[PDB]
Amino acid sequence: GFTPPELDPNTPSPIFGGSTGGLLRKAQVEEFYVITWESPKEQIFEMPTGGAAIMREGPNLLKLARKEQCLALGTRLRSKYKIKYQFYRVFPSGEVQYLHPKDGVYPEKVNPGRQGVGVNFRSIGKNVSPIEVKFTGKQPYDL
Amino acid sequence: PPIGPKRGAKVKILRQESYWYKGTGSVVAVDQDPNTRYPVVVRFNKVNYANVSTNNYALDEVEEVK
Amino acid sequence: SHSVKIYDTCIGCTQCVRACPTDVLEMIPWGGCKAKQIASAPRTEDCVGCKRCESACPTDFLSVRVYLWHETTRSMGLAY
Amino acid sequence: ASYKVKLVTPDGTQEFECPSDVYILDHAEEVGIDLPYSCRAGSCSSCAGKVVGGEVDQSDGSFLDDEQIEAGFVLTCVAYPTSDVVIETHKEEDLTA
Ligand code: SF4
Ligand code: SF4
Ligand code: FES
Repeated sequence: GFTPPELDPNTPSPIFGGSTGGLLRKAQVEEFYVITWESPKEQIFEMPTGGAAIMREGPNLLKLARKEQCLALGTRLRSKYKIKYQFYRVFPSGEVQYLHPKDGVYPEKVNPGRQGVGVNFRSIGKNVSPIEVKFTGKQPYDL
Repeated sequence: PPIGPKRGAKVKILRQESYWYKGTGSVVAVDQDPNTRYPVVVRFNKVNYANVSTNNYALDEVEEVK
Repeated sequence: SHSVKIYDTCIGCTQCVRACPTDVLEMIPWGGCKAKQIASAPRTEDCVGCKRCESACPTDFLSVRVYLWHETTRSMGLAY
Repeated sequence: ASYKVKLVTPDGTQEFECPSDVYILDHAEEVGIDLPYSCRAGSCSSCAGKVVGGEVDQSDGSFLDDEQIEAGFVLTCVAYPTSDVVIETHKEEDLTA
């Protein structure tokens, strides 16, 4: 059921000159993210933190500090270029976590191996009044 | 025998969370296939706050007016 | 982590999933609409709470709803 | 007025007559050649399609690229057929790219 790829380190990184927008202490002690893609050739692209970088021909591996950074870069890579990307979350333990795309398909296309999380079977006008849930820790939309 | 009001009828909205609630609109299509919980398609004369002029409704949220 | 809920008035247009900047939402199969599609929110521990999804939903009233809740590092959008 | 419409479709290609003051979708709804829609409000890409000839009124169309209306794609549910047209159906993803 779609084994996810592995993180292959020794994957090179783009040609950057350095910038004051990169990783900080949070990446040392809490978490950071890593994106990888393909790049048929060497080309220039706008870093999601600073100026411009040159992606190398072949696999590319970037380390960023937020999931939103990875996803904005991936959206830019996927529409303006025709490139496939995946990104991961790395902990200070040395533990990787394949993040996106989760089950191999992009979430805007319906895949038959997905369950429903957070679905209520009624309209939004049919939530109870708050007086119905007072003094018990649930919320009216919890149901 | 089909379901629901006729095509191009004049119906009154009863869904109070609707922008056009207690107003009227005109039916344009009633999905006959069951398993759909909101078959009636109603087009309105004014747009709501999201700049939209048509919405789906259930059979009992719609009441025929004359 | 904020809360995101999907209601059964959804017409399965997918516009909300295309808009999420943190990949919270997803399409799953269904049987209650012409699209046989419905949105789900499996990854709400990454939701920044921008309501970019709600601006995209066309139903009246909304079919996706975001309830802001307890704040964390990921929810606040902190890079440090 | 009521120009003839042509829609290529995996089911084939069929024609139906229908006045210029109408949206294409309800008119393919009349005669009964089924087409894919979600919104009926011009705010998604399920009713997307492109044209073979003529061109279709896209005044009340929105949520489109400042180009999607200059290189072929059209949403069938908010579109007025100004001419005897010849159009495509089931065209969301080659529009979705
Ligand atoms: S509020 Fe923003 S981050 Fe949260 S689910 Fe909606 S679009 Fe995604
Ligand atoms: S935008 Fe609204 S109707 Fe469309 S898929 Fe998302 S929740 Fe459903
Ligand atoms: S249904 Fe999506 S545009 Fe008409």
